[PDB]
Amino acid sequence: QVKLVESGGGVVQPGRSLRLSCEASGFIFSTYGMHWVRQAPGKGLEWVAVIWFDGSNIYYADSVKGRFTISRDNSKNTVFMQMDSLRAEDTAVYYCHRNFYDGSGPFDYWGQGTLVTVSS
Amino acid sequence: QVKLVESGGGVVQPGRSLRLSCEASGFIFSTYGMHWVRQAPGKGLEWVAVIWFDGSNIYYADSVKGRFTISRDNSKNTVFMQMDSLRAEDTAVYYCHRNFYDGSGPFDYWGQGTLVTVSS
Amino acid sequence: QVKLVESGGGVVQPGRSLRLSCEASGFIFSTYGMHWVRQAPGKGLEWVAVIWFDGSNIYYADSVKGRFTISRDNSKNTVFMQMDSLRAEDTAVYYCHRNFYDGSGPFDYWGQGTLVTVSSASTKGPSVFPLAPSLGCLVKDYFPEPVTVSWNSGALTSGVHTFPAVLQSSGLYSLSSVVTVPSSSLGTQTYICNVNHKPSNTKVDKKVEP
Amino acid sequence: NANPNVDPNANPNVDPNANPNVDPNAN
Amino acid sequence: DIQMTQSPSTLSASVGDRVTITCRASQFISRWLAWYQQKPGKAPKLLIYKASSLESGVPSRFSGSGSETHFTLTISSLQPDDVATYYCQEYTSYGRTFGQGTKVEIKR
Amino acid sequence: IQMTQSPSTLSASVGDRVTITCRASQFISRWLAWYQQKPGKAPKLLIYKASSLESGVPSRFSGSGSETHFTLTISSLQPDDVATYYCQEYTSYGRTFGQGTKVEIKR
Amino acid sequence: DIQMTQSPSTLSASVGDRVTITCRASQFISRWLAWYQQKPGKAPKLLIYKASSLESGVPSRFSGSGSETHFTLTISSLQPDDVATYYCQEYTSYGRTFGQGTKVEIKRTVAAPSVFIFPPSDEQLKSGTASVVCLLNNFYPREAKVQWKVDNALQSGNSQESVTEQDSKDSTYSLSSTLTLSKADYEKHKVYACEVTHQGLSSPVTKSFNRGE
Repeated sequence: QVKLVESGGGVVQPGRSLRLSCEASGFIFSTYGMHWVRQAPGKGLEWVAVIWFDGSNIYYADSVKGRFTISRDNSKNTVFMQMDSLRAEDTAVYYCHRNFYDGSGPFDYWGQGTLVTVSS
Repeated sequence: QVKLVESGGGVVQPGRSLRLSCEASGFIFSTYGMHWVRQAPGKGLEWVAVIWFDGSNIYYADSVKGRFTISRDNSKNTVFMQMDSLRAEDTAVYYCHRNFYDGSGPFDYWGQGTLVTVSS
Repeated sequence: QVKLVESGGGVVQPGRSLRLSCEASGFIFSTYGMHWVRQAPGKGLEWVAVIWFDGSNIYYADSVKGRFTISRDNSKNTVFMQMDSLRAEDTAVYYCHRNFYDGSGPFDYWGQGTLVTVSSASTKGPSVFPLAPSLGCLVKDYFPEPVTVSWNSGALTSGVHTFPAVLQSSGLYSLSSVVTVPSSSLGTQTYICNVNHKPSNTKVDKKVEP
Repeated sequence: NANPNVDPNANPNVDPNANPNVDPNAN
Repeated sequence: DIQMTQSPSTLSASVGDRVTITCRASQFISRWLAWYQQKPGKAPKLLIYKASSLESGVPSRFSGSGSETHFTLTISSLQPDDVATYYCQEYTSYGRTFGQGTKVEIKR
Repeated sequence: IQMTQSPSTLSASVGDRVTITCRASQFISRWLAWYQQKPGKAPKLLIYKASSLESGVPSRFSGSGSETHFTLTISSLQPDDVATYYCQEYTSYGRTFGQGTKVEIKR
Repeated sequence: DIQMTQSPSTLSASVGDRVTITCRASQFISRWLAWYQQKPGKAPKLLIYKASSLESGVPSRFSGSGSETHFTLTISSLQPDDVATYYCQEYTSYGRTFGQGTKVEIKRTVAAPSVFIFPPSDEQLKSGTASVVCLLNNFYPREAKVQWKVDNALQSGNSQESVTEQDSKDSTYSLSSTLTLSKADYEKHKVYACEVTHQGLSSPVTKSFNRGE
């Protein structure tokens, strides 16, 4: 089957950087791309970023800016993301999303979810 | 438990025109369309024309095309039919047909039928 | 009411040619194509070349391409092959297959199968031998397949056994059959053993004695 | 139309069409 | 276009069984076909839809099958309340196309 | 592109007709989808193309609408269908989710 | 080209049990599978298409799931009528590629064979070379081997064996082994016997010969 697993959650000193990475197993990349989606505690979902295979558009949500650089490893089928200049309201749960529609049906393959919190 | 009634008929000399229209009662006109089915005396059935839901998909048979006009008035669940240049071999009993298949068993309803005689 | 039936198929001998026809009855061949699947004698299924309707693009297999030719006919809805340079492992059963998927569900029909054998051995009749009960039958050097064995002119007889034919040495088959019997009532029924061969009509009967 | 998330293709063994007289999503 | 051809209009029976009506088209239509039945003075009534199916209300003894060329209808339990005429129908797009009919009588 | 959902909070008895509105702002074709999330888990896809259906989904759910106005309807409720519904949009590369809609029960 | 493999090649589960078979693709098939079924002596019949839908006429105990390159089939409450071979077809262009096949059977408690008396041959002697038969009957399980000792000697590469299909009445099998020897060889020697082995038997058994009657 196809599974998605992420890592890197934990407490962070506000004003310090953090790195997120999603691991893809059970398939082969270079078809459509991936997404990162997050959910604030008790609120609705919200879109974050997008990365197609190889160099493509890196469209970000307007709420964030170039401080959210996202890149894909050249060797393996992994996606990286850099966190920095965090705020007190950035605590949420980050999922891993990869969706593409074909001529026979849909494919969703949602992630598992990790928690990131900021405090002192 | 819906019912259909057609009004019209009579004796009409060659040429001129006629007015008949089966109004929809007991149900609300939504999706799909309506058809007009002829029936010569002592012969087999024959399809004439079709009107879809709003204003589209209007087709005619080979021997009627270019002579008959069929349209549905706005806000009214009635179908109006007009014919010009009537001739012989066109005396029959006219029905109104509504049939569509979905979900459970089929739904079909047939009108009572009216007689039209063309002569001098 | 589709009744695809195909004809042909017999001893070919190494290095020869043959033709097969799969006539289509009950429908009109105007959309999509007809396949040809081959099943080895006791192994899994396998795929052979296909033809699209009206002489369109044709794709062959990987272990057969270069020696097979396929085409259709216009006046009569039939398909043909013309093979050459057959080896000894091309003996199998050939089916006629056609399917395609539509919004109303699936569509699929299958033929009946013709047995094709490649070897170097003349046709021969079976030689029935008796099995002493101190109950059974036996055949030896019968060719080609298949053969039928019946006991007491019918009935399952509640415990008959028909072992599968085994390719004996040289080039002729062999098989045997046995019948379970209670220790009593010995010889009071006069059991009989009957064989029948279609390619070589022998229909020889044997009576066994204790 | 055409989106970058849907590929354009048609399997030769399937006929893409819908009958206007039958409502889909049924068996 | 599409033209439907039926069995000869003359058919006789003696309250027996195994009466067969054929309906051959001239194009590719897959399983989209329905049969009607008209009493001598009445409106038409549906019998079976999506050939090789059935309808709720009929007293069984009705069946069919076929694929793209030939569709058949059989009774095998002809009582004396089936007399009338049967019409083919095809529905693959907007608009239908009826056959020509086939009358069943009683042999005396 | 700003996307709003009107019925922020709904309630009903055991088996009724419930309607939700996913009126967008800009001009899109039939490119929309709906998700159902139970508490403490990941969402699930329900319908796509604003009219089609997923695999292994009860037939009670049935979307409708076109152009701009989009609606979702349920024939009967049952206690098992209590969750939160989000209406999505997948035109071009980016995807923007809805706002939220919670359905409850009353005894 | 796409290569398909089936993880299990033989199954043995009792009635009313849950069984599963997995078909694995090579590169990519976007949910375009189909499962067949072939009873012996017949033509295969379609069971499931598009890896999720069910063909009309199939009972309600057949179901399966699909993904990109991993498909499974599950049978709940197995009945003693589904002893056949299941294939795994694919269709994504002008052509198909079948799988390998899987056999499912029914299990039961162990049993023991009933060795019979083995008659020599005389009409075979008159016609030429002779042959004799080692026969078993109604044993379980299938796994067993046979060997012969002609004057306590072992023979290599001279015998062939055949086994019948599983019986539909009591779920048992049968065995039969034969040997071909020349006319001259049978004239000499005096003693030959059949040696059998079975995991269900406590100890191997011996059956002697009878010459002249």
